[PDB]
Amino acid sequence: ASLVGKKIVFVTGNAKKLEEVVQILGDKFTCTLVAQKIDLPEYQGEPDEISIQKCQEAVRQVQGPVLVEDTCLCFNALGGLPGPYIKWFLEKLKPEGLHQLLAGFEDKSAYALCTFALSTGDPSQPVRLFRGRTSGRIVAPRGCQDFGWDPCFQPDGYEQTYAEMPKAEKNAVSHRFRALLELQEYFGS
Amino acid sequence: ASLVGKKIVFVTGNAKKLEEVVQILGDKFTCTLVAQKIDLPEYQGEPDEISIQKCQEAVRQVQGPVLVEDTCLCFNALGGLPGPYIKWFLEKLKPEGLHQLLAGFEDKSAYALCTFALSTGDPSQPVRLFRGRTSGRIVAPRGCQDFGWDPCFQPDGYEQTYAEMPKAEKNAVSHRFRALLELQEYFGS
Repeated sequence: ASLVGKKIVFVTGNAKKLEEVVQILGDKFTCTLVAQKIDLPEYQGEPDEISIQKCQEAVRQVQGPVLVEDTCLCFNALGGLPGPYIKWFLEKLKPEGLHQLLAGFEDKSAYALCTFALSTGDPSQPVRLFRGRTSGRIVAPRGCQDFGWDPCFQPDGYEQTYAEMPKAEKNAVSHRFRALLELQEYFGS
Repeated sequence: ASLVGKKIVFVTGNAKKLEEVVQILGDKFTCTLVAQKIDLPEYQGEPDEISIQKCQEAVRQVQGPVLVEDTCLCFNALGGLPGPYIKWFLEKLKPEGLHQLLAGFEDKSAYALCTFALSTGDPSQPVRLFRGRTSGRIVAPRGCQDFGWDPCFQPDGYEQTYAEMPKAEKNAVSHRFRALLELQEYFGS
């Protein structure tokens, strides 16, 4: 504290994901975000535990301010699973199969979760977590299928899946945007 | 090479699990197995990758010969999932729910997997993997439910679930026993 005039390492291999984050954190002010691709283990655990383990491991490599991001897709009928294991289930099952997974359960409700984890680089100081969450339903897939699990997720309050949605409207209801919004509300402190 | 007259650290918190392994590796000879409870991260990945990452991390703490064990329960309709994430799915779903997960799939076939990973402690030398596998089917649960996911797994060639099975018969078809059998067939080399 504070990271003003310090360079914060955001771990990503995607400059646009970084650009995305810069823009939407807004101008204010002086915390300087650089993209570094760091190989980190992927951990099992609850969503909060994974982000913290991940952030702590980023910190021992970087030894400086670091930011990391995770996403989960949580089916309520499965107690929040696949959750942090969603990548594996998507790869194996496809959006069709993710929907088929819930065939024996009446409750198709689900939420998407984005978690950012931030450390100052000082290990004595705790990792700080910033989340955003979007409630919704798992559905038979609709929309463009290059979109990850977006085709099977219909946010509440909409007739469109994430994948059908035009990007503007998706930005409004997005688990990612919510989390970043919590990032600013921190910032300055 | 070799670990003869060296003490091998097996990571477990269960002296009986250690005793189990000692007995069933047989007398032969001189590789000396001690139980140490080491806190290791739980990693995401393919089953082989997890065991190796785990074993390598055990090695940098122990800096000596180390043995580690993992189990997966793999549904074929889900491409081998839950696999290494089975603990989380069992906790959330229970054996009833693990069966209910396959309700939208005709294929109820599955296999149980046990993987042992062993290093000499020398990082230049590769982790060696020893597996055992038992093919079967996921079923509506039967037998004592304190048994983990055993009640929902019926091995092929039997009318009983792992949990219904008397321990003698389970030892014959066991993914764990198969893996350990591969441990000896190594031993001496």
